[PDB]
Amino acid sequence: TAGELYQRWERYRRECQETLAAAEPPSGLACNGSFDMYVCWDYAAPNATARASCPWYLPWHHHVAAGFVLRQCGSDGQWGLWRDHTQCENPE
Amino acid sequence: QLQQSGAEVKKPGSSVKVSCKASGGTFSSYAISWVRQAPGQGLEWMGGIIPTFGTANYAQKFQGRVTITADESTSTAYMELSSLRSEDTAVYYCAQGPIVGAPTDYWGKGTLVTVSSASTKGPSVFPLAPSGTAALGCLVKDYFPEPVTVSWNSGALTSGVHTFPAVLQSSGLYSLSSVVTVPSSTQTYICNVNHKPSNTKVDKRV
Amino acid sequence: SYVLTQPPSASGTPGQRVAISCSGSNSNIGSNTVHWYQQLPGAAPKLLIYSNNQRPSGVPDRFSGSNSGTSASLAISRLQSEDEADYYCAAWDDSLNGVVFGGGTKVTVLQPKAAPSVTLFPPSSEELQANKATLVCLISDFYPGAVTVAWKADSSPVKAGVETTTPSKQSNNKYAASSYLSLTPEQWKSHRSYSCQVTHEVEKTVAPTE
Repeated sequence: TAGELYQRWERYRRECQETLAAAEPPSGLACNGSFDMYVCWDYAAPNATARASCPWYLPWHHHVAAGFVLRQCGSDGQWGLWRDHTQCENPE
Repeated sequence: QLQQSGAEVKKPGSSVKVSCKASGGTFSSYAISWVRQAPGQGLEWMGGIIPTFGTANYAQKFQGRVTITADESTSTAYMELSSLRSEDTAVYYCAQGPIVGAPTDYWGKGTLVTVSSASTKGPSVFPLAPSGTAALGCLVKDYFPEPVTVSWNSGALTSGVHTFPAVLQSSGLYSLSSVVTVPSSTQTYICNVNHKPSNTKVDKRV
Repeated sequence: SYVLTQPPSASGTPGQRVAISCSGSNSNIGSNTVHWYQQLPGAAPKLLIYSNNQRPSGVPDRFSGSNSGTSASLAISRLQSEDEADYYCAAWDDSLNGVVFGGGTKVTVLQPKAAPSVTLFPPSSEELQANKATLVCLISDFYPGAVTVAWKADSSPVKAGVETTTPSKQSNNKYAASSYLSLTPEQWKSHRSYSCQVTHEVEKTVAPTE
């Protein structure tokens, strides 16, 4: 039921949060470790594609558990505009 | 970030289905929630659905009225409202989000649904200002539905143009008026009014 | 069907803290985290604070969320002009299904008080000719935006049959309202005069004739 899924989302962050709070920023320039509310992201290497685990709060998790959300990091080290959501979602 | 269907006018006891059209890709993954706002009032949650997963979610009190569904291909999620009401006159936004109960950072422009028994009708214009500056203008009377665009002199007259929002007097009919402010000074002034729904345009002098 | 935002409105002065409380029951705020949306005139709602005082991209630390134990609170700790808007708090509800909103709170910032300008027009000749008559009283540039309108048929008697709009904020930093009185060419031609009296914040009256 919706209530349960929602509570689970509420957990997936406040987890991403404390990791991010535990995590100390890289030496060189990198995209901020941050919570976009959908997936949780690592600090990203400069000018690289960041890989994220398929979120667990997401139903149909286990199908996609191994999968990744690919999101590119800027030249600057600014987080890019768009996300690549697949391996994390394919219920069919 | 989602383009909705566009305004709707419907009579009570009827049904309207408005569309929320998402990104060609990146669609099925997130929850789509519908919220409505009656003009001048606060938000009301209706329901939400993860487009490609399970069944839609709803709130109580819409019972057998709102149906939220989604389509695989067109990557659009529509929603339908039956047994329409005046209390249903509002604007309907579709906000994207991670899950159904969760908050939404991505909204749409919203689609306004007006509901009244009033028939489609064009206005009638009357010259104002029998007339220390000068104030003149045109009264646009008894039309429906909104809006009406009011211009001055085939355009190119604005400075001092105030158009007052329409009053709804309860015939079901809307009425407004526009005023140009000016120097008292021989130049002929004519207001060009337009109401598209009834396809009625008028030019009348002063 | 509403977690009550305590406030229909709340005031504030630039550079000071403004707090909007939102009360609830234990199936909603007690049992979950409260969100906060900012809607602007003519605009769609905008996510301000999600999940108990966390924030999304590009939202200054000015805004802050509160406990949720019984009622929550939003705190805008240094005010601005662009901060005047509707603010709707939100939470999921355990007892009865999905999310519920609050009544919202329009927040106010403080500018100079203006004096309403009313122009009053007689029915057009061309309209009278149509056997309809409308007196039209227009009101502009009055802050704050609350005005009341009293119509009078000839000398004193009051008038029931009118229709008045609401004080819309439009154009430049300010509000207007139009008011119509519908009469018949006889009721028109039958009175010594007519008065539109706009009372705001004091009294102004204007009087066409015939």
